[PDB]
Amino acid sequence: GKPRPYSPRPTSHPRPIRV
Amino acid sequence: MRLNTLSPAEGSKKAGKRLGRGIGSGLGKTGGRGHKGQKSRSGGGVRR
Amino acid sequence: ARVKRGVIARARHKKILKQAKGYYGARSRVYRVAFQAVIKAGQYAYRDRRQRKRQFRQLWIARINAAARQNGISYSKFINGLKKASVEIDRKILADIAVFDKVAFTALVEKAKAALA
Amino acid sequence: AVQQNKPTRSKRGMRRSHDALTAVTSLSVDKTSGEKHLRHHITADGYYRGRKVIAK
Amino acid sequence: MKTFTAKPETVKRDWYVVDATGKTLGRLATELARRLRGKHKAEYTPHVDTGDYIIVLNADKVAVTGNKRTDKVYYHHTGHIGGIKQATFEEMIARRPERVIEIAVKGMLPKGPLGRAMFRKLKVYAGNEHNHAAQQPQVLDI
Amino acid sequence: VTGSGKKPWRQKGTGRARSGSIKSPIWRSGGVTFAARPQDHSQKVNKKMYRGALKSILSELVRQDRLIVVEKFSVEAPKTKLLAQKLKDMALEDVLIITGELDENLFLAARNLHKVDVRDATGIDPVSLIAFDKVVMTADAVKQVEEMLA
Amino acid sequence: METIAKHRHARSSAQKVRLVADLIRGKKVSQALDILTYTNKKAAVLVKKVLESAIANAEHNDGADIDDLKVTKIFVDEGPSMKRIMPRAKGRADRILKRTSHITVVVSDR
Amino acid sequence: MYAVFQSGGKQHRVSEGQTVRLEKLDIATGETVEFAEVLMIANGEEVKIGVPFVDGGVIKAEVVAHGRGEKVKIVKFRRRKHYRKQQGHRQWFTDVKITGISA
RNA sequence: UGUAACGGGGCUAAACCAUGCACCGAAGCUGCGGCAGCGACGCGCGUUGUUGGGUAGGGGAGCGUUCUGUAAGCCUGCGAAGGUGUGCUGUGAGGCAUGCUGGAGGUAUCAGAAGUGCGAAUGCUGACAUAAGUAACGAUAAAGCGGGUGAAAAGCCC
RNA sequence: CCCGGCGAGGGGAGUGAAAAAGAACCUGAAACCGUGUACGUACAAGCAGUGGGAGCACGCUUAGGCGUGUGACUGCGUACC
Ligand SMILES: *[C@H]1O[C@H](CO)[C@H](O)[C@H](O)[C@H]1NC(C)=O
Ligand SMILES: [Mg+2]
Ligand SMILES: [Mg+2]
Ligand SMILES: [Mg+2]
Ligand SMILES: [Mg+2]
Ligand SMILES: [Mg+2]
Ligand SMILES: [Mg+2]
Ligand SMILES: [Mg+2]
Ligand SMILES: [Mg+2]
Ligand SMILES: [Mg+2]
Ligand SMILES: [Mg+2]
Ligand SMILES: [Mg+2]
Ligand SMILES: [Mg+2]
Ligand SMILES: [Mg+2]
Ligand SMILES: [Mg+2]
Ligand SMILES: [Mg+2]
Ligand SMILES: [Mg+2]
Ligand SMILES: [Mg+2]
Ligand SMILES: [Mg+2]
Ligand SMILES: [Mg+2]
Ligand SMILES: [Mg+2]
Ligand SMILES: [Mg+2]
Ligand SMILES: [Mg+2]
Ligand SMILES: [Mg+2]
Ligand SMILES: [Mg+2]
Ligand SMILES: [Mg+2]
Ligand SMILES: [Mg+2]
Ligand SMILES: [Mg+2]
Ligand SMILES: [Mg+2]
Ligand SMILES: [Mg+2]
Ligand SMILES: [Mg+2]
Ligand SMILES: [Mg+2]
Ligand SMILES: [Mg+2]
Ligand SMILES: [Mg+2]
Ligand SMILES: [Mg+2]
Ligand SMILES: [Mg+2]
Ligand SMILES: [Mg+2]
Ligand SMILES: [Mg+2]
Ligand SMILES: [Mg+2]
Ligand SMILES: [Mg+2]
Ligand SMILES: [Mg+2]
Ligand SMILES: [Mg+2]
Ligand SMILES: [Mg+2]
Repeated sequence: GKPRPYSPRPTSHPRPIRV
Repeated sequence: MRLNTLSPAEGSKKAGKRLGRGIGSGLGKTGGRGHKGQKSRSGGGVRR
Repeated sequence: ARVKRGVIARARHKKILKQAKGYYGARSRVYRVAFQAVIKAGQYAYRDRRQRKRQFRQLWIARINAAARQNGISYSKFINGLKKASVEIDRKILADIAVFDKVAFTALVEKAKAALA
Repeated sequence: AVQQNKPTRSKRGMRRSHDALTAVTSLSVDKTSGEKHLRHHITADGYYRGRKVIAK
Repeated sequence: MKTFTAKPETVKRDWYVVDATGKTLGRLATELARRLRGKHKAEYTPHVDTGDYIIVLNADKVAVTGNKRTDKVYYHHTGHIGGIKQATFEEMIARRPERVIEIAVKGMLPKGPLGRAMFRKLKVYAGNEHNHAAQQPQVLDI
Repeated sequence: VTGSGKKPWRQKGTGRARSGSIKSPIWRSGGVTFAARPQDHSQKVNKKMYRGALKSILSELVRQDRLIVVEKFSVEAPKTKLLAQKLKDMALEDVLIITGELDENLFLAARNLHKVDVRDATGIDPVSLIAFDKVVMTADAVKQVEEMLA
Repeated sequence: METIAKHRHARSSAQKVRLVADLIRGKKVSQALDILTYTNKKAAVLVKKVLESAIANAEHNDGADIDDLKVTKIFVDEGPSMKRIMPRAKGRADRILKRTSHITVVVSDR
Repeated sequence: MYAVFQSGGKQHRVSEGQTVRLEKLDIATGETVEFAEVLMIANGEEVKIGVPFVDGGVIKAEVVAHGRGEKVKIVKFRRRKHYRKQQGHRQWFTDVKITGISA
């Protein structure tokens, strides 16, 4: 089995923006 | 004539389709619905 | 009428695991990996019942070529000779006699030359 | 960085081929008491090279 | 009955000495490669080394046709980036004359363990003398 | 299934298979995909197809010599020992008795004998005319069955 | 004639104890004790107490000497793991396994 | 001494006393079979090469056993095409015992 | 990035053109044995012709599982189910026998009914791997020694 | 009763039809982890099999082939959904 997932937590880096 | 010597008439009791029970059965995976589109979906199909 | 799958599922997995004995790592222990290995073993087996007939004829011809050249004739001409002499002894037997009875093979080669000359 | 494929029990074994402990080559025997001891170390009762150096 | 297979503990390996003097390189190499594998014996088995030991004498006097003496180029890469080295046939004959027969034969032998084992039975020499009198090598005209 | 309609975790970002209900049939403790309801398993049997079936069965019982015909079949008092004795005299153990008037004494006397059953001509069923080895019908019973089948 | 001593549910991973268990496999009990006495491992203490128990069992129960005995079979099986929660950064939890071992030592004259 | 004869669309090199496994013959177990088409007969030094059937060449054999060979699993598999087929095969054999070889 | 524009070796033919005869070469064709579909033809059984790559998909026929009747029967402590080996057997799903384990259930046949078959769904729950004996042991205010207690003391007590 | 810290744990003894029913207890599958034995493996390149196949070990019911395990070497061969 798998534990209940966590709510969002702080992220170290911004996702790169490709545009 | 006993309760374990009574057979139905030949062809009177045809075995119903069972979809999605393996390759061998011939109704495996897609279950005779084909690939994608409205008609492959649960409750899928246009009105009369 | 609820049906538990345990006994039947166990029997099926064991049957595949039994056919996967001798295979490396997960291929002899892990059903998912073993199943793929037994199917592929089957595919190869079916393919190699045909290749076996090719490989053995290839081996027989190589040996006949060798034992014919020792007697002073090529394979190509030797078989042509035998067919003109109306000799129907097949390559499996020719190859067998080339190894085990070199006197009898020399006799076949002599009949080959006679049919050509 | 992390594995793309689960390393085998075989590969695990091979990495641990250098993990084996080395047993003490041999124990020295004091000349007076007669006790076995680590070479260049005092005995359990407190002897070193036949001399009583520490009391108990 | 099952087809005969040679056994690598009951096979007859014979010693032959060949003079390469004026012999075309490739046309010699094919015969060597044919007699190292075992393709000339009725007992031939692709998975067994049934071939003969061949001593090749006078490898420095091997012949090539056309302008191959100056123009044939042997390339090897050292493994270091930019490490593509080349020697002409004449440079190979001047420096390491044994390698020209060995390279030519190695390329005509099966690739893999058995092929490498077959090559081990080829004893190439530059001069007219070998050290294998003990093995009583028979003369083989190729 | 008892539980909330709360979406277990957010649709996207967690890295887990999207979940909508803790009651999903895919889940342990979840619903049964096609949960059974109470059913009526009863079938329609055409009157003529029922009567034609009994006629076929009763006709087989004659040819297999499983139907025994007697003028009268009763016992003295409601005692199982009396009927048991009468059945080891008439030479049958497993038997279905059809009688004109459902005599209370004969009914009570065959109640604790599991291989023996006692009914009236109107109370015959197709399964009981096949299940039992022998069928012992009174003269009156045959004159009630005929008139009921025709 | 074989005598068995076990330390079941021993607090140590089977990996760590096995290092020490490979030092005395097939040795004489006297030659095994010394080795364990000067092996600087927690597992050396655990396994020494099982070997000493094995010897005691072989002297009291299965009437034998302390001179002829050898460590004939030694093996360490993975015992039940105790599950503990370790708090990591950003309110995330890891599941620590405190691994236990079953330490078996067999001694015999043969 | 050995002879070469064609049976069951194959050829067999055989000597007196040998048991030979052939493709099924419609013959009873114990009854003898006369292979009349012998391709070669070799008596050490003297060798009789036939063109294509030896004059007076005959191999007398005794039918010692009919049977089914080792089970072979025929597996057919078309990856990604939802197609799999499996079939078992056991090929009939007749063990003959070569009683005499006459030319 | 490295020969890198014959697959390679090598080739002055082992190249090219013409001519000829050999041979090799496929799951094609033939031979031998076996199975199945369909149509002829005689009486379910023979002979004969022909066919049998296959996704979506249509048609046909089966295997096994749990439950109901048959069954107050039949098998079973002289060992049931389940587990685990082995041998045999069928075209397949499968079947049968039996050693060991197990210690009380099982169930023929012919019918009847389905929660009836799992490798995938970033499926669900539990268990267990991997990385790995790796990272880390939470403020760089800091310890040292003697004695004590104890199975054991860097950490406890003095 | 014995080893151990007046431990944990275990070995005897005894109970029981059974303790490999010892309470972490009916059965006790699989992944996973070990110990022992046989064979292979330190000049060798890739879906790890398959066709061919030597050698070695073991067991037999011709003293002989056959059965089992292993698989040097070699042809072919880029998982599944
Ligand atoms: C982490 O990513 C989130 C989006 O998921 C935000 O962009 C946030 O600002 C990011 N933080 C950093 C430090 O880049
Ligand atoms: Mg899961
Ligand atoms: Mg289809
Ligand atoms: Mg789809
Ligand atoms: Mg589409
Ligand atoms: Mg569609
Ligand atoms: Mg919907
Ligand atoms: Mg149930
Ligand atoms: Mg296994
Ligand atoms: Mg990837
Ligand atoms: Mg290490
Ligand atoms: Mg190749
Ligand atoms: Mg529920
Ligand atoms: Mg009505
Ligand atoms: Mg917090
Ligand atoms: Mg360049
Ligand atoms: Mg041809
Ligand atoms: Mg072919
Ligand atoms: Mg064909
Ligand atoms: Mg076809
Ligand atoms: Mg088809
Ligand atoms: Mg049950
Ligand atoms: Mg039943
Ligand atoms: Mg289901
Ligand atoms: Mg599963
Ligand atoms: Mg699937
Ligand atoms: Mg983990
Ligand atoms: Mg690391
Ligand atoms: Mg580090
Ligand atoms: Mg660190
Ligand atoms: Mg701290
Ligand atoms: Mg101190
Ligand atoms: Mg302590
Ligand atoms: Mg401190
Ligand atoms: Mg202080
Ligand atoms: Mg105790
Ligand atoms: Mg019980
Ligand atoms: Mg238990
Ligand atoms: Mg297990
Ligand atoms: Mg080596
Ligand atoms: Mg090398
Ligand atoms: Mg490698
Ligand atoms: Mg390949």
